[PDB]
Amino acid sequence: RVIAMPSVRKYAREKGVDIRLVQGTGKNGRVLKEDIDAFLAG
Amino acid sequence: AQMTMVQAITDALRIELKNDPNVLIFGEDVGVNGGVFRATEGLQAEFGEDRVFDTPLAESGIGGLAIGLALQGFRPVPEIQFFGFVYEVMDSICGQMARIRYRTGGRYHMPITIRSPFGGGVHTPELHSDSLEGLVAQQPGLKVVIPSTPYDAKGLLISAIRDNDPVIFLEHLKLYRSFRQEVPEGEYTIPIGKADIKREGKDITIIAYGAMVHESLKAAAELEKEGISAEVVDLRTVQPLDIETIIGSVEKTGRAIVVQEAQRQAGIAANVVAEINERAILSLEAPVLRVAAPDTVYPFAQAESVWLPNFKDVIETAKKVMNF
Amino acid sequence: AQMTMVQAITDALRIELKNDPNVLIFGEDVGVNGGVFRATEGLQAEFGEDRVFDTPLAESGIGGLAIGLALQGFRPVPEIQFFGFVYEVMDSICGQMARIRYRTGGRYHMPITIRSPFGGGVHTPELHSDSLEGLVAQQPGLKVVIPSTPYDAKGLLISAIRDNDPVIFLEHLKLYRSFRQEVPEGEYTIPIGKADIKREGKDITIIAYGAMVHESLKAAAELEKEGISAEVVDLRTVQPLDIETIIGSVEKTGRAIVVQEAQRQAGIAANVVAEINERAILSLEAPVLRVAAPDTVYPFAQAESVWLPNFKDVIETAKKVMNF
Amino acid sequence: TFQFPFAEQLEKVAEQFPTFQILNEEGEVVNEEAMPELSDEQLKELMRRMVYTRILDQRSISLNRQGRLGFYAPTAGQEASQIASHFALEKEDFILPGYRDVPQIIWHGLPLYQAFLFSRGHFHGNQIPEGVNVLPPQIIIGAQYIQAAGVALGLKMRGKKAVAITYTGDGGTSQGDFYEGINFAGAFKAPAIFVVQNNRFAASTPVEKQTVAKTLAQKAVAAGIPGIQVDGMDPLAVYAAVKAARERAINGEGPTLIETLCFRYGPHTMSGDDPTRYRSKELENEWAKKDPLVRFRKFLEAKGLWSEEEENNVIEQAKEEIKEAIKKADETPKQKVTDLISIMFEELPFNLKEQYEIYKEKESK
Amino acid sequence: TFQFPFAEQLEKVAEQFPTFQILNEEGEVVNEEAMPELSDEQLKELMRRMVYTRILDQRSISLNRQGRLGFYAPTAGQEASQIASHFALEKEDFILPGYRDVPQIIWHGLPLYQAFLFSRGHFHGNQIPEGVNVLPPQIIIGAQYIQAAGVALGLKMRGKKAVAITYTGDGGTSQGDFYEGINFAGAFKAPAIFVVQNNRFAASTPVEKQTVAKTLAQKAVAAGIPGIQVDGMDPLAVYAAVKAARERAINGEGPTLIETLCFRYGPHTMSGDDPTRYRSKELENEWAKKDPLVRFRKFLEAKGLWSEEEENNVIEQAKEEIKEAIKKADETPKQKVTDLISIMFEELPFNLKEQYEIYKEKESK
Ligand SMILES: Cc1ncc(Cc2csc(CCOP(=O)(O)OP(=O)(O)O)c2C)c(N)n1
Ligand SMILES: Cc1ncc(Cc2csc(CCOP(=O)(O)OP(=O)(O)O)c2C)c(N)n1
Ligand SMILES: [K+]
Ligand SMILES: [K+]
Ligand SMILES: [Mg+2]
Ligand SMILES: [Mg+2]
Ligand SMILES: [Mg+2]
Repeated sequence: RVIAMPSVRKYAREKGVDIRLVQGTGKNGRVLKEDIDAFLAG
Repeated sequence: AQMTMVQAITDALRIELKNDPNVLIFGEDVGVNGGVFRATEGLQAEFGEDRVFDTPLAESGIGGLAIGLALQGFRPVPEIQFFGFVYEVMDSICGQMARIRYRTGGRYHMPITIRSPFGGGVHTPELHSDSLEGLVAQQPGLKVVIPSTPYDAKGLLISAIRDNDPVIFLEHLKLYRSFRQEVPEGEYTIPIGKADIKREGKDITIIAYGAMVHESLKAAAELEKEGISAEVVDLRTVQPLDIETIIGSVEKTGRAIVVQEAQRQAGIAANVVAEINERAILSLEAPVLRVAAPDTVYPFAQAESVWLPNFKDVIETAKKVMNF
Repeated sequence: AQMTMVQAITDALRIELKNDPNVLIFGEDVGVNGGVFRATEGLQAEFGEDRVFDTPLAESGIGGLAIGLALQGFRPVPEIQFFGFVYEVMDSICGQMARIRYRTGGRYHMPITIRSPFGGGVHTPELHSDSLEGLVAQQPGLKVVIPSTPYDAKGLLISAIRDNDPVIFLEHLKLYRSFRQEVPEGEYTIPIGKADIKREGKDITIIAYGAMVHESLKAAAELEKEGISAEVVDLRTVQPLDIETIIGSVEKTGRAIVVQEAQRQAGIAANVVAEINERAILSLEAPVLRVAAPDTVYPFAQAESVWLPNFKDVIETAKKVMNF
Repeated sequence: TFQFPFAEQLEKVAEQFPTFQILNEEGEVVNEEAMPELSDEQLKELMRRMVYTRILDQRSISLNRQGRLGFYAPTAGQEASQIASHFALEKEDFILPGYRDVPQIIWHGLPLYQAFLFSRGHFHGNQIPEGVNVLPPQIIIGAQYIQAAGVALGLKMRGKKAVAITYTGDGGTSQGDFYEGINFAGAFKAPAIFVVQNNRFAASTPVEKQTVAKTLAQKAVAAGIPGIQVDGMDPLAVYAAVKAARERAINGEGPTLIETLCFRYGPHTMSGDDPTRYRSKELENEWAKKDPLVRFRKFLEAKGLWSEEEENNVIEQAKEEIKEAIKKADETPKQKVTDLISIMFEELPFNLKEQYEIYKEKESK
Repeated sequence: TFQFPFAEQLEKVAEQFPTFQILNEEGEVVNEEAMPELSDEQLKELMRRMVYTRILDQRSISLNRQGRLGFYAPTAGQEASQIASHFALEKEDFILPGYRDVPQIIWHGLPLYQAFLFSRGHFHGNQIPEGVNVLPPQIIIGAQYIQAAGVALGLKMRGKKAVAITYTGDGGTSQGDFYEGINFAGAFKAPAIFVVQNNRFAASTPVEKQTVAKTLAQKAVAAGIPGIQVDGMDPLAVYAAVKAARERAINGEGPTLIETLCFRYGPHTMSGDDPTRYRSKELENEWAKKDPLVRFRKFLEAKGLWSEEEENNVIEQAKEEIKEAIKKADETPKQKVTDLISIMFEELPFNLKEQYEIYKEKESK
């Protein structure tokens, strides 16, 4: 499935992004408030 | 057969007395009278004063008597009248029996099962309803069991009695005769340290024990009327916790709350939360919130209704996690 | 002046005995002998036998004596020779004095301060070094203080004696004379429920109490060589916790661990972890892990060094959180 | 093989604790030289309080049955033991009662309505008026004993000419705290009066099952303090024994243990189903003559100091006062969580400050 | 004003507990009536064991100062109290010792190296051989008393002609568990022998601060069981008293409390305690003439049953055995965390199964 700390998950939700379609650049594919930002981005 | 929780307990005790002649039952007013809540009624008549007997009014002596008997090959099943009186026998329990096997490197052991009622909602006098399970949950060498149904009680108690180490069996006052359930006749066992799912759910995980399991079921039933599917997990043993079952439920739902009748600074809820965070943090959609009582001494009888946590508090907390 | 922790303890007591005529010191061998660790040395000689005296050997009787004396306007400061003997006086502590103000609706109160040493590292016999702070921390109506330095010990003890409610003051055996520290002469207090920063850090929050503070500071100094900036927080009161200070540090670092000398199923680390996971779950970048002792009975003397958590365990766990 | 004289030992210690009696079942003085100096009015008020307390028990049992009271431990039969002992105390004396010793604290200054609030479970019920020297009824059997040794010591150190009196039952003598309490008071030579109310039962458990000691008063021997066994169904014997223990105490000679031999006519408690837990039908019938009110009534009537009209007036005074107290109790405002929070500490710790705010929001909406 | 005979009560009771003595300070028989039946070979053996124990103490103290032993509570001076009491027991009897009663359990079957391991702090020291009926020394004063009552009840229930015997000091008599222990055994008429070793001190605290009771043996009155005060420096007296109590207990007559009047020459423990802070020199020299070894040596010599040749042989045999025991303890493998985990439960719970793997990993290196 997917993996991200809760702060992240809640950033993605607040922002109407479905974190599940974002590519994390973290250990094991963990998505970071950094990937969501580069998504909100293009 | 349809049995109440106290009936299933009495049946379980009768099964052990019959099965194992080493099993002894003793404490304040448990013999001829059959106990304060009739949990031992008829047992002395069937097995004799040599197997089921009354003792002098002293919890510490009752604890030492159990330890001494265990050293002589017996399987002691003493009773502390109300868990609030545990303060009188904390040494025998925590400083002694919980440590015997360790203390003697296996040379001696304590196949002891301590039965004791607790829990509120019945307007009992002072120090009768207090939840002090969180104390004994902190002592290595003990297993603490808290059933919520007649079926769990019978099976768990039988397991507790057969278990060759000290087991504290906590019986909630409000659950003794609150309802009936189909309980198989004859002996059967339920593993200690194993939780079960009282209600399958997919949106939120509700962890609870004791009388809070029913409250969690009521809340879940109400949440469902709004499309909120709650999974209610009954711990059934609070030490050791069933990590595999807890984490499994939390990982599936992504949201979780822990509900206990004990004060926030007490109980075992903090331990559950800490374990969930440690093992399933990156599966959490929100923080694991706790439903617990105010950090005051257990309330004077009249104030139970407003002080004790209930299904409405579980609903409110559950929705707070859903909307986080 | 440069004082050891025991010297600070004595100074604090001396100051209270002088400034407040209602202060009384009592317990087993605290008078002419001046206590097993000399914490009460010279006090009887200076203030008299009526204020500093020995008692028969009965912890429960000692607790009941403090309760009764408090009802007569005295400010009792009893001692339990080793906190492992707390099992003999649990009712007086948790079922009584902690509940008196509540039980009497404010009519009576318990300005009692119970001193008691604990902690390992000095090869004591059984039930001498056990960490049982987790039991009393679960009892509403009590405050539990555990200093790690002479300066803290004196200030917190003075505050403890002044506080009009029960305070349990735990004194770590290993820290009594481990090192000297500058301690101000005369009366000065340190707020109860207030933690402090032992080492200001930026990468991870190390939270500890008692002897684990030195192990944390020692560990932080080594983590620096590895480019890890660790902030050490000394809780200095484990009940209640200083939420403001704990959370502020975690909001800055985003990573934390909790270190205790007590068994994993005991102590107060779980409660600390549960509070962080709830209040600052949006500032966490890694799970809050715990450094604690194995879940066995306190180790036989010779097994202390391999069983007791130390600075290397804090190193290993801190790095585990950083590399998460 | 050599034989120690243990049977002799047991017999010799028994001879040291004979039953102290002043009035027999017929109200006749059987011990004239132990007779306490009480005036006619004092004698009249003692009887007034015993009759009052008897009515208090009837009404308490009834109200509890009507759900208008909560936890209640019947007292009928122990009037001499409970009331005549308290009648020997002074305002400055401090009482540490058990759960069944409510009548004592009421006569010592605790308003009746507050005693009813204790039964129901309301914090206000335990808010003893200032200046009244009592603790709320202790449920932890034995705890009042070690606390008593502490209170008595406090009085001693203050230089007060007062005593700490405490009560427990036959069953409670088996507790460690019972022993520790009387041993501490002895070691500190403290002004404490330890009273043991022996009715032969500790709920369902007969006294022979508590200990093999033939008397409970002899337990004072282990503490090195004097012990007295008295006819607990005799107001004069009880009063004289407590008076004698008070004088000894206020003179700095230490504590005393008093075993009162009595019998209760009611159930153990009103907590179900105790009120019908048994009960023995014939064992009670011969204790109907031993009733403290019966012998003390005859004793006063033969002295032309009592009459059935005077007794009826007391009963009417009790009933009226009992209704206004139960009524005053109903009017007391319900408990809020914030109330319970506010009484935990002088200064609330961080956790309670938060929760206080949480529960204040819930109590305002 | 009427007065109760409190003084007469206290005197008459204490009078029922006169010091029991067989051999005086000079080795002279003062009570041939109570002389225990002991063959010349048994008399020798008892002396050998008392001499052996003296050397053990001397050797243990030395070793502790060398850092070879850990926790040690000196025994010198209590040889009669500890050894002669044990000399009256049988293999089947169960001993529940305190921290200072290591000699009793040694002679009952605990190998000397395991006794030293207990001192150091190794779990194996407590791994008592099967069939040896003892528990490791109890650190919680009083705990052994309530456990002893249970053990005695167990023996009684299985119909075994054996007794449970336990030991505590003067200080321990103030504990609640001490009183609950003797009371429970009395209530259940259990075969238990309760020994109170009154060496006058509870650490720094003189026995007068513990209680005002004239004797400690009289504390049995509280439990309704027989009590005996004996000269704790007299081997024959201690033996005789315990043998009688054993005979009485196996015959199903219940428990007995025995107070031995003894004295220890060493410090309370071997860590910090300094005797010169609470006791006099003109008090230590007195009990030196009362030394159990002295009077018994003269007694045996007058019979031509003892000599300095035999005594020196026992002394050297003791040293050689201490030598091998300390060596065997040093050779005991060190404890691993996995060892302590494995001995926690029969079948480990989840939390321990995990931790077991963690430390099993760490121990591999
Ligand atoms: C430490 C503790 N353990 C058990 C109990 C439970 C109990 C409440 S009442 C009672 C019987 C007491 O009989 P006693 O003869 O002592 O007193 P009396 O009622 O006047 O006949 C018990 C065992 C309590 N309250 N505390
Ligand atoms: C429940 C508890 N509280 C305090 C202590 C601490 C202690 C260990 S030894 C001792 C003095 C006891 O002297 P006693 O005369 O009883 O025995 P003896 O040493 O042979 O002279 C104390 C106070 C322990 N171990 N347990
Ligand atoms: K068990
Ligand atoms: K305080
Ligand atoms: Mg106790
Ligand atoms: Mg009774
Ligand atoms: Mg001693």
